[PDB]
Amino acid sequence: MRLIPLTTAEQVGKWAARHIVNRINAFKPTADRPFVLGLPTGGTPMTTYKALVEMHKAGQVSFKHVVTFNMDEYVGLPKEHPESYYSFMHRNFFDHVDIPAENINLLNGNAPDIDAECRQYEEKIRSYGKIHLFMGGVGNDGHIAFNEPASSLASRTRIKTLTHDTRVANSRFFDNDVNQVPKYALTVGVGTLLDAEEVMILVLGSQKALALQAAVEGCVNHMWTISCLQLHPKAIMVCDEPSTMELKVKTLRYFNELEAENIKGL
Amino acid sequence: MRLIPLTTAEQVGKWAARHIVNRINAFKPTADRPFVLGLPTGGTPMTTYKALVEMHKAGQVSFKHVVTFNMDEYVGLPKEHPESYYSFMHRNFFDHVDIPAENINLLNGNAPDIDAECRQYEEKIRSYGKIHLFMGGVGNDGHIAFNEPASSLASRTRIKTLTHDTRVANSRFFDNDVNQVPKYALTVGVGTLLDAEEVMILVLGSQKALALQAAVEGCVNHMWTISCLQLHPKAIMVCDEPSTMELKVKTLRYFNELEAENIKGL
Amino acid sequence: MRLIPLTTAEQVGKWAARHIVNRINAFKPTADRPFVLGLPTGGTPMTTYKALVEMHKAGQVSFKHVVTFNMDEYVGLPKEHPESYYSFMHRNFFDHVDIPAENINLLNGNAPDIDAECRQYEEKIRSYGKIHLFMGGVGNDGHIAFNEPASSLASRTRIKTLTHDTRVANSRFFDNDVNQVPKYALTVGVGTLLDAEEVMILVLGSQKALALQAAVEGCVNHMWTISCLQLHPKAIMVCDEPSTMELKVKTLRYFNELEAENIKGL
Amino acid sequence: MRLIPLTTAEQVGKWAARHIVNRINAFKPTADRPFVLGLPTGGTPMTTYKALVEMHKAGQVSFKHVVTFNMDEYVGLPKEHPESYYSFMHRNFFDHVDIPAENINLLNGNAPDIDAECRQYEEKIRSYGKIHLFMGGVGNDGHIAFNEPASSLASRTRIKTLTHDTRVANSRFFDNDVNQVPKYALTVGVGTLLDAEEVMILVLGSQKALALQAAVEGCVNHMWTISCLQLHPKAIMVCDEPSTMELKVKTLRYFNELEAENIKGL
Amino acid sequence: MRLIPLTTAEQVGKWAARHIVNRINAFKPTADRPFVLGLPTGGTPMTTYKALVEMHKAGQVSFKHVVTFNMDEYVGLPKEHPESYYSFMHRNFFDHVDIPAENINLLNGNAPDIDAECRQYEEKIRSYGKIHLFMGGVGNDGHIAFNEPASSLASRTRIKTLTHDTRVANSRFFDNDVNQVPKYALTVGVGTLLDAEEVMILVLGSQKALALQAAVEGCVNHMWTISCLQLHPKAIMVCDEPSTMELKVKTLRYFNELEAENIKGL
Amino acid sequence: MRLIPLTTAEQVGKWAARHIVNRINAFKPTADRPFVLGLPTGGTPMTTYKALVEMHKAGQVSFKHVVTFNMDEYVGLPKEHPESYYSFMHRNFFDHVDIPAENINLLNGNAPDIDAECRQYEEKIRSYGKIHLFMGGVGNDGHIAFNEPASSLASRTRIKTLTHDTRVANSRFFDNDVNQVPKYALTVGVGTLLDAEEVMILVLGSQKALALQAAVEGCVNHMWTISCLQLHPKAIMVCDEPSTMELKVKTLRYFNELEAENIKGL
Repeated sequence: MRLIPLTTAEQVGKWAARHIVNRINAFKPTADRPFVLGLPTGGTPMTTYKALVEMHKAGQVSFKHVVTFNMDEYVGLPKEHPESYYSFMHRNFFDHVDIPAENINLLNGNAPDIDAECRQYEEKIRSYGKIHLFMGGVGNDGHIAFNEPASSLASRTRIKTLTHDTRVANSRFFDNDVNQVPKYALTVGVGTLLDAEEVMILVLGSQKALALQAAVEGCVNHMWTISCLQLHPKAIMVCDEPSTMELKVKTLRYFNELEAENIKGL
Repeated sequence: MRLIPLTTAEQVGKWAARHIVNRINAFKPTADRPFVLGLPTGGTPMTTYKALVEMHKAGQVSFKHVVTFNMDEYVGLPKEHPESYYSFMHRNFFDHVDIPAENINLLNGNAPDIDAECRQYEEKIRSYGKIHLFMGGVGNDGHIAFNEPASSLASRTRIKTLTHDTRVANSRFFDNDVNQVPKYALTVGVGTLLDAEEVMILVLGSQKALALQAAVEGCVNHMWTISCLQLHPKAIMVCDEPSTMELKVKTLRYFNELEAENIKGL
Repeated sequence: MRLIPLTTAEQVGKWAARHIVNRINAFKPTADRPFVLGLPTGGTPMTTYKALVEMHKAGQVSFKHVVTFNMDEYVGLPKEHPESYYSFMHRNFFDHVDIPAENINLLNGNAPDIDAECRQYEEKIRSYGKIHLFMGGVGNDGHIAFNEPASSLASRTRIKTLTHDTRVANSRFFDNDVNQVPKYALTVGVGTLLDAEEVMILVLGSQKALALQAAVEGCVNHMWTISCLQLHPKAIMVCDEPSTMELKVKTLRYFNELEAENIKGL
Repeated sequence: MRLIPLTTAEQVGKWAARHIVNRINAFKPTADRPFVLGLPTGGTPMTTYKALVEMHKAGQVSFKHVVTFNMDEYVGLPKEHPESYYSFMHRNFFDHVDIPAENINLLNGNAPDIDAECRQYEEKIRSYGKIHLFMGGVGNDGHIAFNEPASSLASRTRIKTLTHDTRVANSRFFDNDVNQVPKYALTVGVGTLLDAEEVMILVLGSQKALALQAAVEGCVNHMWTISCLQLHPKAIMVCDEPSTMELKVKTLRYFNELEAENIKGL
Repeated sequence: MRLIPLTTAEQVGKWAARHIVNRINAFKPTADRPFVLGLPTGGTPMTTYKALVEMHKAGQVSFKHVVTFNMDEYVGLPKEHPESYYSFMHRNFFDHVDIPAENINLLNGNAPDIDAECRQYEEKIRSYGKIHLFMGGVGNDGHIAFNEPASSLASRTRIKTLTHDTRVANSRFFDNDVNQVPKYALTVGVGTLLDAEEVMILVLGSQKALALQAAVEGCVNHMWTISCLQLHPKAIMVCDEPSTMELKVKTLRYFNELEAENIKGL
Repeated sequence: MRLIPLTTAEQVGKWAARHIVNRINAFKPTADRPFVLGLPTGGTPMTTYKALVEMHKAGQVSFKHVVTFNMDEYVGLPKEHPESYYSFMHRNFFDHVDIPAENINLLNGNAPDIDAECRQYEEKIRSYGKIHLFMGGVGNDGHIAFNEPASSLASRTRIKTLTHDTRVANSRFFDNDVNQVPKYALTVGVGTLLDAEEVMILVLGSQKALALQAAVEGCVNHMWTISCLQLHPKAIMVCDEPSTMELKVKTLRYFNELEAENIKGL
């Protein structure tokens, strides 16, 4: 597991964007063999999307042959509603890059049959074989996407009933009212994420210091889902300074030395 | 991993029996595609066997197309001896249901060649492909069946030398004398159990509070075998109130909320 | 996971040598189906190599059909240099046994193309299918071979930049000067080692007491690589008395009882 | 150390008020031998002050011979300013009871010489000999009054520079602006509090669950000041349900049994 | 804190008896300046009483000028009843030594006024000034005498309501029935014990392994009363082999080395 | 407890020297009321002695009315032998300051009667009343001076048998041979040190990182003597950067903020 200790969210976004670009460029994707990317929404990936767009505009990457799959979406929310994950993705990324509409995959929060929607999403992924790089964030309690703590490591895409924690946490985008925020969400499972070839988690802010600690220093246990990434063949955590508060000084010094050659240009 | 927090052994048995029945009924087993069930003996499963028999008698399930495999048996003990696992199973379950003798699998504690007995037991399982649901109990130190702590997660059916702890623990059924209780037992391995599609552990009594804690809150480690179930795709722990003594109040409150919709009828 | 608690390095070497011999002899290797052995260098395996040579000389084993693969080698060091791992292996083992030169595999610290060297080493292993028994030692921080802590469980053979800890640790063989000891080493990965059918780790000395504790009593976590052996189907730790300092009295008493029948002749 | 596990803040206040009243009434204070009470401000003691006032109005206690000492006060804030601790105490307690102005002791946030103010406050206490019962609350990190974590157990009344945590935490009373809230506060020390004959801490809310755990289950350590109360001859913690989230089920069950006879009338 | 690691209960009793004798003999007690000894009842001190009696009979000590105070006694039980602590002490110790009846102090389980009984017991102790050596045992949960866990370190002699754990634990002496064993007991407090000049705790049996660990290796905390002895100026723990099961090998090796010169004659 | 986080040994020495000087100067010692200072030997205090001498030479302090007491001395070693603590103190401090010979107190490693020597040393201290400031270092296992781990918090000056760890640790000053270094040493006790009004521990080097952690973050326990300083009214730890390796990033950030105003001039 690699830990990239950086100072700011801005640097995290730049390091992550650069990692995605090098991965694509080394892959040399084509129409027949596209590079599949897993993506999240929310504030965490914001600086990464900004950095990706600039690199694209600088002529460094092309998403012409990149297929994307998003982690989740709100159930029963018009795609057009500004706060849907559909709107977030277009406004923040797709509107500025050369990706074909056929290459974009998003869970239909308004599918007539929800279970068929989730089932097909998984089949869609298997169609391409596997996700090459899945980027995501982490909850304060170490959970992934909308999967609850103690969730099975083999869980798959499904509908989940949101927690009041999340509702209020998300209420601000909805004026600031809690009953406006949806009650259900569609989310990829921990199994879906682990099947990815490479997993890169963005950790920003001191509220995620405990989750970072459980992932890097703690032991493998299902209550802090993030820690199971220790068993993943290729996982990377990229973090800012405030999120390192709970790590031992020596842990932080170790990773800084180990990755010293990999953290400049940011 | 799911934890079903209940109050009494009676409720545990009812919840478990109902889970087994729904699993069978949804499976729709036939002579060509039977539902394979793994089962334990002892006091722990007593209320579950009672509840299963009543549901069968109420016309809710039929074991006509269910194949069973038991976890263990005493070595060198006449099947006919009341305290053999053979007698326990018939007296407590088989004598009251419609299962064919051909569908019952029990380790022959009196096999001429013990190693061939264990080897064939494993082959027998693979014949059907896999066990769909393996129900079991847990030792006070977190061990499974007769497998010792620190046992390999890939261990298979084999003969084991019983521990004085177990001998005296089991001496009561044998008048109350320790040299009456057998010295060897045949037991499925931790690998056999983990290969099951779904694993459901019954946890009853405060003497199992430490094992419950290691399984739910603790980290993955081979000394408390039960904790390795955290890596299982589909594991369920069903417990009574006394067994929750070592859990944090919030842990118990979390699972109660999460499974609140799944614990009534008991 | 088995733990063989012994008193001296001499006994450890004898127990280990005997285990390797019984494994080979039971395997009955031939030219078409050789027994593949993974091996380490350094002081740790010294008593094992001595014991192996004596058994061979006593006519108990033949390495005619044994293929060996070593864990590592110094980069840019003449095979002929006494301190190379090549010289260590010949001087300490190969010079005294009947193994064909074609059956010996060692990483070429002087390969023209280092990455091709590592890649081919892995292909070479897969050629034979798998390593039947990989013997190794453990670092004070629980690391394996030259793999760093937090290394992926799927890491493969590659070049690694040595740590000053190791340089000075190894400086004595090089007069006692640190700039004489190489800067790079080729090493098998944690994945290479875990793919072995059986893994046997030799733990000698009190400086390894913390690593022994993390492996036996601790929980599974990527910082102490050695602990991941808890998930291995067939792992064995063989240790001397000084290395048990951090274990609980009951842990040591447990394994002594469990392996009591397996520790005499030493 | 006693722990009184209750459900609501309302019950906590009633239990605490009743404890203070019984203590006074059993003491039988006079003008020459008054009962000295230590008191806090803030939301935590609100239900206790309400309950005390009702008991007084019901004719159950008289504060005619009770001397009070408050834990802290804002520096450079007009006594008259509604948010001063002076105003809080009068508005919430003194305005409704029969206590003489001569019996009220509050730190003068506007003393000409601050160090003389603190010194005299301590002398004032020693004048009466000792505080018979000091009631207080606890910070989320286990700190007492305005004393920082790792503060000496012998610290005395002094001026402290408030922490931004506290400023914003307290900003709401000041419109909701942070630069309105004072920068300095006068506070009794941990030594002052420990010298009291009996110490009763009110713990309300889940944000104090970690502090409650450190005090009841944790070990004695200066980082969680509250835990040092384990060495106090007579300490009592009174808590509501949300604050028990981090305790073990058995801990909560133990204290409920032990104090079962002492928690009804609330 | 000293830990005397021995093998058998017999050796523990001999070491303890010898320690008490040397303490008395070095003290040179007289009628005006007697040596005050605190003592316990139960199986734990049995081998010590046996050894003391033999030394006395061998002419090595005289209890002519030794005043004793016992830790507890059953409430409402005839002194004459064989199972009273009064009968235990006479039958097991006093009947065989030269101690004056005036020098024996035992709590009167049948005092007309229980609170006066406890109060006077404390005054009696203070009369002599202090207890020079208080010997006692330890509960499985680390508690002292009949004091509950979390009891104040300043608690004094008082009446306590026995716990069903203790009742059944003690039921055997009363035929084997639980409702025969008293409901109340008089016990010295943790404060009474800590005021002693020297405290010596006898730890026998594996059921006390956790208490031994909490006292020697654990941190100071009020839940395991025994651990507070770490703050005592002169405390000694004397133990047999089974009680060391939870200590680290190095801890046991340390104390064995440190006290090696002090453990022979046993 | 204060923790002063600095970078170098040089800064530690400067901060410490300045603290001692301000303490003396504020005290205004006279012949009738001298300032009593406790002092250690070894490499740890070297930079502090250097800084003290410079301040004295700069005319900032005078030791004319300062009485000193050293922590220890080697038994049976000529005062004149360069490696005695007597020679260390004169060569490194006394030879450069204005302290009267009558004001220097050192344990006589060659006293005719060792026990009388220790007894008188304690009486000598009590003569002056108390030590105002005792400076010392800390062992890798948290021990103080030559007091062993688990030593009583009330231990007093006495003779101690040195540990091979210490012998070899100290062998370098004696050519590099271990049998040259003395077998016994006289040392002040943990009680002697705790009676001081203020205690300041110098922590230098990564080998003391575990001891620093036990003292700052750990809980109070007698195995790491240094941790008992948490109960001291006025203790200060001054450390360099390498010694902070085991602390949490937030702990180090906390103390840096808290003492930010107190660490410049160094």
